[PDB]
Amino acid sequence: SDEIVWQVINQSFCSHRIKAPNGQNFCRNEYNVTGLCTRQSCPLANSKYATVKCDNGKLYLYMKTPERAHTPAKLWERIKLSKNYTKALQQIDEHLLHWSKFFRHKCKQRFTKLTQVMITERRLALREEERHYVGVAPKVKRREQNRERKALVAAKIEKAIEKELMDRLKSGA
Amino acid sequence: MRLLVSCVDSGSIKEVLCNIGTDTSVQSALQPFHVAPHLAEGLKAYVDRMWVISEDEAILARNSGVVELVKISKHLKPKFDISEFEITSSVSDLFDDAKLESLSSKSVKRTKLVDGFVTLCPIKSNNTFVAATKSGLLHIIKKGEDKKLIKLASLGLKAPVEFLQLYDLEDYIFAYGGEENLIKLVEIDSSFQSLKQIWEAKNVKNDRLDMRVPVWPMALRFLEPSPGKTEKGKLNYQFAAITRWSHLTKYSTQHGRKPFAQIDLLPNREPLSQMEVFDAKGENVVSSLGNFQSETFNELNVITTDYKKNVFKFDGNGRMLGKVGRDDITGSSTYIHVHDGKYLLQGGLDRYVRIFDIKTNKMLVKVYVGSRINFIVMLDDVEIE
Amino acid sequence: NPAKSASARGSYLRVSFKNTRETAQAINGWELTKAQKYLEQVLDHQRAIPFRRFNSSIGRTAQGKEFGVTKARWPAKSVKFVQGLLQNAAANAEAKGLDATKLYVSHIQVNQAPKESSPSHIELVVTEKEEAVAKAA
Amino acid sequence: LPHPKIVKKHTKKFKRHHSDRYHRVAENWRKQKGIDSVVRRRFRGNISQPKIGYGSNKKTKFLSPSGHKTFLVANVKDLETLTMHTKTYAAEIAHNISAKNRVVILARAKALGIKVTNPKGRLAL
Amino acid sequence: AKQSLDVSSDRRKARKAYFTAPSSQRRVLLSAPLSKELRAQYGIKALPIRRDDEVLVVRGSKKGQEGKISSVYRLKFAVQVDKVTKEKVNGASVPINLHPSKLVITKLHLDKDRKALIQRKGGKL
Amino acid sequence: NKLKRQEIFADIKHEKNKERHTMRRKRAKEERENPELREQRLKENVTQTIENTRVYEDDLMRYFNSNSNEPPKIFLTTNVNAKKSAYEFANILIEILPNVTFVKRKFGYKLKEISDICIKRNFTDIVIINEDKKKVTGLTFIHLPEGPTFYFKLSSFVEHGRPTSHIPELILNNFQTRLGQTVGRLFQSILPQNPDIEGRQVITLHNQRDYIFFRRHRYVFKDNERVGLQELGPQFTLKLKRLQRGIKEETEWEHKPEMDKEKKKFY
RNA sequence: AUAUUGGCGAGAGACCGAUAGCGAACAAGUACAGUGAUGGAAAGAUGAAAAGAACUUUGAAAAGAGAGUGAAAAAGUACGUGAAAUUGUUGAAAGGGAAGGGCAUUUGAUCAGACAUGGUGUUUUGUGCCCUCUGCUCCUUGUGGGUAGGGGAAUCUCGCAU
RNA sequence: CGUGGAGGUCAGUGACGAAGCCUAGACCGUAAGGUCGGGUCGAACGGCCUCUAGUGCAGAUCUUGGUGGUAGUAGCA
Repeated sequence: SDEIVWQVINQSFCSHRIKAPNGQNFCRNEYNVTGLCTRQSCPLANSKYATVKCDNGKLYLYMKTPERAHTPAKLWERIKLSKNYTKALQQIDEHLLHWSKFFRHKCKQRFTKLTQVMITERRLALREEERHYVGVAPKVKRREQNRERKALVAAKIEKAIEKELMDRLKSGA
Repeated sequence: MRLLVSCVDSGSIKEVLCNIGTDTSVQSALQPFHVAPHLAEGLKAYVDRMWVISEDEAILARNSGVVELVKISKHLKPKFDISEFEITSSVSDLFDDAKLESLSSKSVKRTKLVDGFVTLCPIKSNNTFVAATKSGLLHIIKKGEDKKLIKLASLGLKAPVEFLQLYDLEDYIFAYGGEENLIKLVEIDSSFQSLKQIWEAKNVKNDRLDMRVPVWPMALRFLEPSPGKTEKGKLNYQFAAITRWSHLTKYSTQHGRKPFAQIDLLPNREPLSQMEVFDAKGENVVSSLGNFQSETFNELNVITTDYKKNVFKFDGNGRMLGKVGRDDITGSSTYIHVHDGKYLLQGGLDRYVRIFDIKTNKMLVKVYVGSRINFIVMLDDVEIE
Repeated sequence: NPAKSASARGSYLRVSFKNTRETAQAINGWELTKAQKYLEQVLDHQRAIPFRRFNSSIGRTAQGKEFGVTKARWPAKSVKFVQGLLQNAAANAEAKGLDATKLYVSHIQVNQAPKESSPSHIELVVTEKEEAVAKAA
Repeated sequence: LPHPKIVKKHTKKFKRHHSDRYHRVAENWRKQKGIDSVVRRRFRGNISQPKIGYGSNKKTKFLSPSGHKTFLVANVKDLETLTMHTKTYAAEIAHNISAKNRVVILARAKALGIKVTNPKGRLAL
Repeated sequence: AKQSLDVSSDRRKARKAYFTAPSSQRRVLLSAPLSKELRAQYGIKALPIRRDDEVLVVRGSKKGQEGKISSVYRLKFAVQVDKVTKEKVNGASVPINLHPSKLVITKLHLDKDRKALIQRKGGKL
Repeated sequence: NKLKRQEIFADIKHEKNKERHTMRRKRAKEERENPELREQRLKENVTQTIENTRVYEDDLMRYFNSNSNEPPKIFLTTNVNAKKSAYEFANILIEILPNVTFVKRKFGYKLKEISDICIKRNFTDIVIINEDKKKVTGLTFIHLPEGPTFYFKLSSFVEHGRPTSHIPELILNNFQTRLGQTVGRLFQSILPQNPDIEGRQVITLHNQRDYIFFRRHRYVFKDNERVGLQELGPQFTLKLKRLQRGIKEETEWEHKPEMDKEKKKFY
């Protein structure tokens, strides 16, 4: 069934749960709406099930009917969602016609957060940051620490200045 | 072998005379027979593009605004024949520095933003040349019967221009582009008085972030025109280009105004330059100019330069083929060339000339010049006893 | 500054640990010449070593009064090792090309060794005392 | 988040009796069991022992100073589960994830809007 | 996988074996491969290596250095190679130990029995 | 075995030390007879240090670097949101570099826009200090038009001189390499070409590996051929990276730990 | 057909991992002890390669100092990691016949402490997955998906940069 | 809550430094403990769902190993 898929995956292993320290669970099934592994939130127990995903910048509304349970390849049934957030919400509400207010809303929600993450462009236009992360490998953090101690020692700056002071102020009098 | 090495910090030409296997970095190894400075015209006037014509005749172009023609003469000094250099005539004042200092209201980065020549190449045995500038100016310079140069016609293009490349596959034309100044096709007249823009490129549809994909084509070559049914209205011109923005792009005009394949060669959109056609077996596949003599894109292979130290090889599908002298080059590379199709002439800012065999990917000659090289040309590869 | 100092280790030394702790500490922070001279004087019983920690049953003498102590002794074998060391350190410095006249035992230190035996490592370190300075208006 | 003011109840560590006197007996809490012991009989002045009343307010539990629940992210897939809970969970990058890998987890979390509890981990400039 | 029952897969029995393998068994254990030109001229992949044969080194610090093998120190499973040498500070040349899987044969040392080895394995001299 | 070995290479290292030292007494005894034979040990038997065994134009001066005709107005700045130590580094640079007008960096102003400002108000150099953690680390020196541009890794830093307001003398040490006398060619420019002799202050830039040290002092003389000096100013080190040629575009050098595999080279 | 802690030879393990496992991974029934029958330990790991530190110097010798090999001697045949007790040195603090603990603060020293920088509503333009002309293709039901060629902003905020 | 091993899983982590060790460092959990930063380090290891056990120490005049005060003391005829 499903009520027999759930209670098996629910306890007795849904090999893609993350136990937060919090206690909270997280179905990492790249398809669910709420990241949390919960009945009527896991795309595995529940048989009617929608979501938004992105692919490129293209945000699709994937839907999973229970007709298609026979045939796991043509399981999801996606739709490009316009890209004016205003029409897009209306776009969404159209398809959700007569589903659980859960999806009906939690999808509107996903849709938003994913859209308000087209704020990568906001990081990538106002980039030009003269910083960039550098890895410190602990080999280097020796060759470049134990070799200075040796340079200093082999330098002996005093005897060098002593030279290039006397040797200066013997030809600049 | 013999080389003409364009210098900048002295502002000159260094003549390189050596063998194959010569190295200025190992003392027990072979030392080059001669290295001589010629025409030390200063840091304010260095040579941008050269052209070799024949045995005792070469034409240059300086960053003062000048285009010089030089007679070469050989004499003796075991048993080696060095060269003397004498300027016959010079065509001066060809830059328009003011057109640049007005356009770049921060385009990317150059505070002084000096104008140079992008090309110095023949047009068609003709005694006729074309010199193009980043300011947009194209100068048609002809060598007179009295061995004295004369400017024929000055023509203008929509600046800035980072390259210009003619078309010599008869089966007059050229294509040009620069920063945010797309690829455009220009047919020119036999009088050289008239230019006409037959075709303009269209940039590709946006990426994931719906931002406009930057257009900044750094170099272009041509490929022999498409086979098949030639459509009326559309022109037949196959030509690949490279951008700063790691796009190796490939346009067939017959297909359409956008390129059929925009391909990111590297991650992060790394800065790229110079589109050098070479063949995998160390053969010649290209014109005297440098366009690829083939009807298909897939036979094409390209050596390119980055702004770090890395000189890459690619195919006509973006698959990375191998770094050239990954070890020995340490500074940036300014100038790469596929001489005879069986040698490479690389020398950037680390101030060494490097001659590379194409087939085994192996350094032949390493010559310290002491100046930042901005150009090299081979003259001969005949050994000295 | 390491460009200013010369060290001289000695290890697995068949000397009473406890005596060394003393003769070391006794000499800690002295101008090398005044230091070396002092170890001659302990050898001749002119001056004695202020024993301070390991000192039970040391017979009180006036020579202790120099320092602030009543108890003090003349230990030969210990000092024999320590001036042996100092002599070495001096010579190290002369290879390093220093001024021996300004020198002083910056850091000396002694800790036990593996073992019944009771052996002991020593590392003294000598340094030029830096002075010499002027200004203008 | 407009989180409640987080009450800590007992901030001192619950040390073990005598874990201070002997070097063998450890700071890890263990109940005393002898019936002649004062600690077990909770005489005045003697150390406070952990009882259930010190238990934290269930609304505020697990909540760090930032008012986020800690959450360990190994790789960039595991991060993107919190795509929906940026206001509630803080991406603790896990300790063994390398340098070369981290710089990539920071790229995404900044973009997604996940507050990483431990940036500048291994990473320099 | 292991189908036969005669062959063990135990790591202990296996290592033991290799580290006690007598000189002649070791002879086989040090098999350089042939370079791509010789794999075509001889129609065979790999041979046990002997003395006065030419070798080109692939892997390691002494990459792309070619030579002519000096001594198959079979005890140490190594091949001292002439010219591929380290310099000790007293000026004395010391021969580096390369290993036959990392070398590759450029030129063979042919003999009657070595010609017969190639003829055994499907070669054509 | 272990305990055989442990009682072998003990006794061997007790045999060898005797044999070694005996050999030096019988050396020293005939050295008192003949000094001439001792001199023949010092021709043959070398110490063989790393310096012994190293593995092997004027128009430039005015166009790329600063010169003795102008005051070099120099623009100091910090990396966006820096803390006390960064400013505690500014004051060190404020003392040591010439007409350094320090500024606070105020977010945005990408870089080319900055150049445009510094062209207008007419600077010679940009010098920009950064902090990763609470420690100063990076140090940039860009020359303002055109732009030969460097970047460094300070290692050391510390804090008994209390320096005068007299202008300090330069000294530079070991720079055969042309990449070297480009960094030599940096500091020559970025520090004053004034020095007044009186006041007797000296800032040094001794390079000995590729680690470039930097110290300040107070020389004083005796007519007996020797010169004393007191430590003054900040302790330091640097290490070159990059060399950009353009204001930031292009490279020229760029340290890769690929070097370091070489044990020699140096630049 | 059955037995089988020995012998000869194999193949195994939800076994042990050097104070374990046979006493014994190693100069182990060895060293050693006992008149004798007997008793019976301890002790694994340098490194990729000895490249085991040449040469100059201090000391009759024991060890040091420069210098060098190595990726690392922060790996020296006292050798992978190197805990704790315990010991020395330095720096800080406290100390009138007891110290450490709990509640609470003060002072001193010290550590943290955003590559945070927008959001919204208008207005120039310029582009595209926008309008519009012409299509090509994957599949299941309308509420579809992917992708070419042209033109055009004088309508259009549909998106995105200025 | 923790430890050794087993099955399963995370297309888990890992020489861009696994484990271990420190740490006048941070967070969590009433606690058993868990997590992270810094330092040292050098080759393998961790969460989750279940299995299994030679599984958790302050003591036993515990067993072995290591080290103190006693002490430079009694003592060396």
